[PDB]
Amino acid sequence: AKSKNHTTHNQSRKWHRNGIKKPRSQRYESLKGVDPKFLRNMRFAKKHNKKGLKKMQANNAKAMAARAEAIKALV
Amino acid sequence: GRRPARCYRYCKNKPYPKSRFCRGVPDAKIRIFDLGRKKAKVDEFPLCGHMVSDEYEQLSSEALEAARICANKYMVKSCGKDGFHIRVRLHPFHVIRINKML
Amino acid sequence: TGMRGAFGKPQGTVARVHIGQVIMSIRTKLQNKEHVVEALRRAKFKFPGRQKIHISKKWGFTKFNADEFEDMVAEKRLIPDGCGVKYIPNRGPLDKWRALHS
RNA sequence: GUCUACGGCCAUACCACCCUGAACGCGCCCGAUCUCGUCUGAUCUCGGAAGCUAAGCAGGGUCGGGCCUGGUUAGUACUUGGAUGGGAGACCGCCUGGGAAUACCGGGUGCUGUAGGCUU
RNA sequence: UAACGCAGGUGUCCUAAGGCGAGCUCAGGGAGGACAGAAACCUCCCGUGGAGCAGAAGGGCAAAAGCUCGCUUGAUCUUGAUUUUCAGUACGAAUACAGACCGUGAAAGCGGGGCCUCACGAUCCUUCUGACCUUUUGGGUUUUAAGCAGGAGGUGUCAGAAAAGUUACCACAGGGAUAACUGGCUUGUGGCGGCCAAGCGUUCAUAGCGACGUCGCUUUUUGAUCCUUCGAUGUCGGCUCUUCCUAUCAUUGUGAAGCAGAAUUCACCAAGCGUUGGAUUGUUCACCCACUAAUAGGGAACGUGAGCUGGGUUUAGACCGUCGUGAGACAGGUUAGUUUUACCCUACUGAUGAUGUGUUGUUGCCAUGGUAAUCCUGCUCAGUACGAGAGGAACCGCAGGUUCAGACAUUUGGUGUAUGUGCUUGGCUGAGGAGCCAAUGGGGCGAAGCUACCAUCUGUGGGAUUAUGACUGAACGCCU
RNA sequence: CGCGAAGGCCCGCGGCGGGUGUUGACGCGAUGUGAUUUCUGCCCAGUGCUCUGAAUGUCAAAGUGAAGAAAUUCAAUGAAGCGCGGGUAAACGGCGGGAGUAACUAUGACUCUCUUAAGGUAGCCAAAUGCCUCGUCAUCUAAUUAGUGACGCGCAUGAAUGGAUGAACGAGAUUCCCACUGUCCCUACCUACUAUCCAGCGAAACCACAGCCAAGGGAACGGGCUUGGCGGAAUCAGCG
RNA sequence: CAGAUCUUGGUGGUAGUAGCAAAUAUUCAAACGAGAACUUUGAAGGCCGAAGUGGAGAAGGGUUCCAUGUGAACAGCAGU
RNA sequence: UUAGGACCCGAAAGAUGGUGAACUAUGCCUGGGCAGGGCGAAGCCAGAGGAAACUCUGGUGGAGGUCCGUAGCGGUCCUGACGUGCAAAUCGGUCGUCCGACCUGGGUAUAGGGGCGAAAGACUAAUCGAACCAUCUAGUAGCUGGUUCCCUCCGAAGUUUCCCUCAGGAUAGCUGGCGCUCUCGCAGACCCGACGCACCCCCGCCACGCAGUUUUAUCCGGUAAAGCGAAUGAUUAGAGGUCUUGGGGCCGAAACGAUCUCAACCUAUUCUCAAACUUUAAAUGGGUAAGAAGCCCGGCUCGCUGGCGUGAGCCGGGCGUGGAAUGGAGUGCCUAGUGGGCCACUUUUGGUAAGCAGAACUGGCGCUGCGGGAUGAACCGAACGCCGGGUUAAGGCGCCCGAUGCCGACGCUCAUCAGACCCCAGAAAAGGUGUUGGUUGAUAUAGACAGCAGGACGGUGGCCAUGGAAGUCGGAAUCCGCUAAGGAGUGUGUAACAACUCACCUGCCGAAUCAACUAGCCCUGAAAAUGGAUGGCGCUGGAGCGUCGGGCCCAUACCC
Repeated sequence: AKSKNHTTHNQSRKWHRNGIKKPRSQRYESLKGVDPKFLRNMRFAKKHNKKGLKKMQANNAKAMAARAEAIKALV
Repeated sequence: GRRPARCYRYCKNKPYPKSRFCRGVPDAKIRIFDLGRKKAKVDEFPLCGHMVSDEYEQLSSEALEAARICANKYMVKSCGKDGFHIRVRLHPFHVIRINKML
Repeated sequence: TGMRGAFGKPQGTVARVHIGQVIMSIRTKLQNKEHVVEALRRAKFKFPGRQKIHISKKWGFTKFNADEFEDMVAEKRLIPDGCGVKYIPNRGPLDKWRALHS
């Protein structure tokens, strides 16, 4: 049956009675949507630092000690 | 019918001129906007009389027909028939709508 | 029809005026000051509202004004053409206008 | 001063004209065996160096059209916020602040990156 | 970011109008050429989109996204992510990617539909395609059926029911979110009044009107609206009765004329007082016959139904015409059709009584409220004023009337149950006489009483001023 | 219109069941119209009803063949009803529109024309049926939207869905005239039973609280609220 | 519990009010009796007026019939 | 949410099984009843007449869904009476039929989707367009009504999407409760911050974080405005220039040779516009960034990217908080009510307008009282525990009513309809030597405007129109002299008019005079229905209007 139509004017009070207007900006945003060809590689570069003990950081271990020895002479 | 000009006196709608989207508009009751001795050179008549509005209103093209005649009908009796020059500086463009609701 | 759908269909045509707009304008000799000033109030009665009447400072219908106008015509910057006067500026190749006519 | 090849900005680079040229540097150009496409070797493609700046192009000029940037127009129009402001009403003045556009009048007419020449 | 706002379009069309690459450049205009003309074909020039790209419109584009050629099917297979629809759910559509196999292009590139914005579809069910697929119930083979993934068959009410009417014989839940009456707000329309002044009024704008334009008022017209009532305000007219208004038909006082008199037209103070009898229709309205000083317009819940009438709308019965195949409908015609309650409060008209002067009684004053009188004819003035004439009044008197008001019964009429006196029908006391019964037996004549425009009498004086006409008299040496 | 009884119409939960039927076409059953008089026009296209049927178009249980290992798949064969073809309107029902044309002008015998299954024939009327409409003409009246009598271009009249008429009859619907009268002009008076008052006996509807007005605002018509006008106990008969 | 046109029970205002008006009509004296417009007797005046306000029946009622007595209650006042 | 009713009470209906024909409808069996008169059909007798057919006249006769009319049966009109009645349908008068299709008792038959119907959807125990009784049954209902003690704390929506959805639901949104992870003064007797504080200050420590704000930096748009000698569209008016043109033509080739003459064009100009036009283009507005999630170096990893570069990612090392102002933030569940809204400043669509319908932003009302607007949702002020004292906002301060009982300031206005305060309930175009200001042009000692001093003068009814016009419908025309002074003529009515009479100014008297525009108040314009409203009484050196001072009054607000 015949009746009245709407109106929309408390849309702003309810709006801000509560309601934080930020999406919680955050470090380590998820990798959802990146190029799969690009992403496959970055899954490999991780894979060959997470695999083994002798290959990678044996180069890291030596270079750090030089970083350890070089800086101390200044003090 | 009469449709007295009390109804369409204020300016309370967006301009709605005669165009392709508004067909069936009649022709305005004013057609001759200039009368007198039109060929007169600019050397001739150096006294330019004006009429200026004072209310942001609407003037019906019915009136401009009768205002032109009324002021013309006097000058002809005063100056002569080639002694003045009259120009209506207003054109009726904004067509106005009506509705029959009986 | 019961107002189940009421968009008007056109009739008549109207023109709008803003405060300061010039409705009607008359040219005449300088000796006919009074014939203009009261013929317009005779016209004023066929218009809604009230309109002021005054005599312009502008020579004829030209863009240019009271008695400095006769100098430029003598100075050769304006030329009379029918109901109006052309402004002769200097940006135009007047060395191809003076060469044409001093 | 400038040109050639590739460009960035994409008219202060345009358009109408007129004037002068800094090795054929760019072109005009002389031909059609071959490559190649046409009704036509005009175009496209291919082979050259007898001439030529007339044309393209570059530089300049027009109290030029345009174009860019200014000026007046104007603290005008318009407007955020206020009033127990005026007005029967159309509308308008004020306080608080923000603030334009034509007409018209001046100035300007390419800057430059990489690679490569010329001193005519 | 809304309305039954505005101007429009879609349910399709394409093996090319998709995908490339190349080469050209369009619309429009000018000047020239056998037939050839404005309008065929040939050439040159100007040509920033003025053309075209399927269609609606917007956007976009010139060595293209337009036109013409050459080759092709990226309109194919499979994963996910994101955007648009305000649930950040779907479908639809679209954007970047990724894995395959390809098309074109030497090439870099472009392409998984149309240059972008629309051209479309769930569960259940059926049908086709796919793998050495799974299951087919104690085991095995086969036919059959059931599954998994991907398309199609469609729900246009398009997030997707399977669906014809009438009810005036109607019913129930509710609704004043929702119509038919008043009552509101507005005033288009209806009615009324101004302003301007071209003219008409033989002369002249304004005696009387006033077009082209414009400004208002009223709610006695119909509209537009849905605010109140649908646990009911009885909804058309007429009869009866009161009051109120003025925008005045007649009456008292006056202004003006193209006003000689008579009749008249415009206007002012003005609502005291009047505004009728009838044929026809339900009528409001309308139109007529007649008289009259005139036969003016209206309001009070479109006054007034516990005041009436019920003629017409508008229940149920019927008949006709039209429509419907049919029940039935008509915003067409006709006929018959239950009108309920007052004793409550209030108001109103009457009637007792109340407080106070010590109690009673008599004779009176006015504070206030009501208000009442109105209209006409005849004689005379006078066939005069006025007018060539035709025609033709008034003031002061005299005599009477219509309307209304207050009474009265002498006369006239009516009443009559003094049941008064006679006449008289039927019956009844044995008859005469005297009487009775027949809801007052009938009918004559009738006292008192009550009554009638159907008889009779009476109905008034000042004050303040409005409209208008004036005196004196400045502002403004005159003039008012 | 059906029906000759192993029948028509019909009841029935069911039987060698029951009604018409203790009947038999001058009868039972189903309809429509409505005495008599006088007539009953054209249309079988539509919607129904009925009649027949070989060469049968569609056509379902059985039944027959063919292939398969079988469930099954396929084919031929194929009753009634439909489709095909006749009748029927006292079956439901229906029954035209344009131009031009006779010696003044109006009208139209006539001719041309498009279109249905026919094109409304006999009659009849602004009627109970005619929107325009208070049709036009006459009568009755002083005056008549009414009645009556003619006219017909009839939105939408019409033949048994009957047409037209007509003596008698009707608590049917309308108009007028004679007589009559209180219907009315214009009210009056008389009587009986009430009403009224007293003795006795005495209920029900109804009720937020209660009841004086004008204006304002308001849920846009107040008894209450605001501003005013004002207000006296208790009551009786009336009143709408 | 304040409500639901709430259920049951109870009581008001209205109200000593509406009302006890259909079919002609009653009066005088006496008796019992506490008491009399009404009961009973007598006198008079009236009506129903033989299709009756008369004399008997059928349906139906079921002791209302008849006598003696009562004055709570009912007989819309009263009552011997 | 399902149910046992399922908050409580509420339907119109549906199904199963049974009781009724004592009313009534109709058939049948068996009984009862129907005064008194009119009309006068067949049939029969007599008389007359005629050839016969048979015709007349007078009797007799007693037929009929016949007539007046009583019982009986029924129910027309008064739209009579009563209408809480005598009666849940009666009574009075008046009425129709009354030998037949008549009225009636008793006995028997037909029963609910059934009977019966001379047909009205009538009748079937006061009920019928499917009876009554019991049961399924406490039947369903987005639909009305009602829901029972106190205080404290918090506290909304009427909007999105979908729905056979429009009076209802689901879903977001808004609301409450319960917590939880951290900061934190729950910080000590040792002296903090190139980060925050309480306080030695935080060995443990989010001072990191965030906002209906502005500042700074950079983006974004296409409304108001503006523009059209800028594109599209619309549109007016002249100028100049020569091609097809005409219309009037001239020549007779032919005249855009020329020349008249208009014209479609072109050229520069000009008048006015646009929600679905736009070169320009604001105000307000929308994202971002304002440091440790950083600044910077050294090394390592690759199945992608290739000049030798790599882009992404991992390790390691030094510098920490980095524009203004405010206080704590983050996070998880369960969720009842709402999904009928309304009003105002502004912006705004349809409409003539509406106390109308439809939208954006904000604030209100609903949910909300209080002071003021006399009264009132929504206007102005302001937000509520119970109070005392003080002061305020909006309003006001004759009296009603707290406050001016100030010797308040300057002015304007006479209304026989004064005016008197946001929303608001107080009308206009047009007028007024009413009155008070302003603007503009004049004239005055080569002296004013009045009044006194003369007047519309005369050739002349000029010439004409004849239409009559010596001032007049109307005429090209329309002068002279006087120049105080008069228009070959301006308002009145007209036979042409007579006639009233519309101007300029001589001399004197002797300082202000004229005209037009213009705004303030007042007045006319201004008409309606009970008596009628600035709130009332009243108000006129104001208790009216404008521009303002001191002082004073009190709200639940502000202060103690």
